[PDB]
Amino acid sequence: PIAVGMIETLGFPAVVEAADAMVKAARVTLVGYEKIGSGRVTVIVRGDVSEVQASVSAGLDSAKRVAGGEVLSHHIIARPHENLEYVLPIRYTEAVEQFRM
Amino acid sequence: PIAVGMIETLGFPAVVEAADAMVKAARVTLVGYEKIGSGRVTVIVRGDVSEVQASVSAGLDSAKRVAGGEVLSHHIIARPHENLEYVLPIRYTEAVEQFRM
Amino acid sequence: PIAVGMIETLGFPAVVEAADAMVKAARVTLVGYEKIGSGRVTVIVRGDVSEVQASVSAGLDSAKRVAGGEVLSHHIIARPHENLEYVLPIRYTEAVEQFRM
Amino acid sequence: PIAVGMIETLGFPAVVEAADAMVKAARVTLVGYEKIGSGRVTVIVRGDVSEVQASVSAGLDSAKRVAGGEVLSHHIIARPHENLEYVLPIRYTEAVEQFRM
Amino acid sequence: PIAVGMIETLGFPAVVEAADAMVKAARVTLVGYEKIGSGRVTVIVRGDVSEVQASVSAGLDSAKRVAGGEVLSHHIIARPHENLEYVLPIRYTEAVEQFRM
Amino acid sequence: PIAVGMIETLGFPAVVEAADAMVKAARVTLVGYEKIGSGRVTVIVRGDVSEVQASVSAGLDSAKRVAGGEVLSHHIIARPHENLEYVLPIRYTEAVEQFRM
Repeated sequence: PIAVGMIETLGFPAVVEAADAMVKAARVTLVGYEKIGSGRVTVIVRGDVSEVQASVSAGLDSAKRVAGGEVLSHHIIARPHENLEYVLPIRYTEAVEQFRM
Repeated sequence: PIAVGMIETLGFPAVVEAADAMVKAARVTLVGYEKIGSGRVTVIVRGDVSEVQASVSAGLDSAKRVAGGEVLSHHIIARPHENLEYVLPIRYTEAVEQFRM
Repeated sequence: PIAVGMIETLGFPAVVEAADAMVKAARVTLVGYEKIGSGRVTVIVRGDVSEVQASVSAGLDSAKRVAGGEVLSHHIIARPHENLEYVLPIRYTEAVEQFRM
Repeated sequence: PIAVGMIETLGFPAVVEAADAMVKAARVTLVGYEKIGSGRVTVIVRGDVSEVQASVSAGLDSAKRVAGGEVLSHHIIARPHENLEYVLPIRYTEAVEQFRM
Repeated sequence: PIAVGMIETLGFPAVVEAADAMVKAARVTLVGYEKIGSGRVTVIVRGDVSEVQASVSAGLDSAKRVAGGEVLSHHIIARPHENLEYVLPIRYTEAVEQFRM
Repeated sequence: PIAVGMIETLGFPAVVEAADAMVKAARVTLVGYEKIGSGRVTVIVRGDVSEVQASVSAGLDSAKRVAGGEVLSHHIIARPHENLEYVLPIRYTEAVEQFRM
């Protein structure tokens, strides 16, 4: 029952700061980086919901301070249906298994 | 004769919530995630039409409450022509066979 | 010398409905789904010119009734040059031969 | 050294009409279809310069009559440097060799 | 080290003209064509800085004369750091070695 | 623990100049070039934080002087979490190892 947190920014430098602040703020794993066009990019973290809450809060705080930085949207899902794991890029991957809690 | 339900959002975090709420609300299978540019992303579910109708209703309800969320369009097709299955990314895939009802 | 009909929408769910209405309304084969960016997507049907004309008219009517539905452009070519078949994605493919008429 | 003709449209159905009108109007070969984002797509023809001029002129006339159709730009180069052949998608390919004049 | 020249236009027909004009005007090699979205495309030349200077001036002049033509930006770097050669698409490639000077 | 510097421009020629000025201004390695659409492109450097500061400052100064040049955003992270290395295109690669300090 692993939670998922997401921060979407306009521009790449701000999404890197969001990711960095998120994994430094709490026990979460950065598993994803998704581009959907219009300069909209999202970073996705997984972990226990309380950790994810703290991560996202810290990521939002730091991302908005980036020069030219813009946060567009953000969301947490405490208990994502496991169907999502097999369709959307929110899942752990072999390349980040070392960073799982 | 399996129905198809679709919710299109502006932004990725909102489309994840759309998918989550859809598959939790009724007996439907999330089979697809489609990017067409300009931040427009769609999630696609299959199931009996009445299930799909309930899922789409719940998905719209929750996606709109996502911070920075916006729903652009949505649609249900009760009985899609099977020609659509071989051209459009709405078909069941091997990766989600385990979630079929 | 088989005709080709095309409906371009802004948004994915309406293009799926466009495709559905087309192949249900008359004797045409859905052969293509083309993304050119910025939310612009086209579905492409082949068949006798009179069928194609019936399909497109229906597809336009149906797509516009989609919540958030929008049509950008549409066109029919009765006798497309065969040179187009080898450059533009309007040709029959193996995966839809079973739907040829 | 063979002339190159190009018509860029907003929307896909229009660019298909452009191509069709071009290869029907004179002795040219459709060799390329190029997407650069923003809904801008270009079709590219090769042939003798006076043929290319007649093809482009006809393509411009037909494409603009497409419902929802817009021509964005167009150009003819009578004698393109052969360096362009190896970098830009304007060259003949194996798939259209049967349509060389 | 070898200079690099760049012209970015809105629209594909205009970069083709920019490329053609550049390689005809001086001793430079066309090595690259780069799409970054929103219809922005750049053609890249390499050569002695004085040559590149002449190529770019000619490309700018000719590109702006293209029907629907628009130049968005352009730049010359006389002596690019070799690090750029291994990251950005400005380097000579096998396909254009025959055109080096 | 190696710092990361990022400059995002609107347009490609300007991002090339940014990279060039960056690696020439201090001891940093250009490791990445990232496109996220809508003409937004970012160049990424690694090095000691004081070096990255000097490079980014110099890249910003030079990029804004490019004809049609436009900087959208920029950021420095002195001590990026190692998790980001396996998700975001900010890491060293084989192709640039010879330029590591």
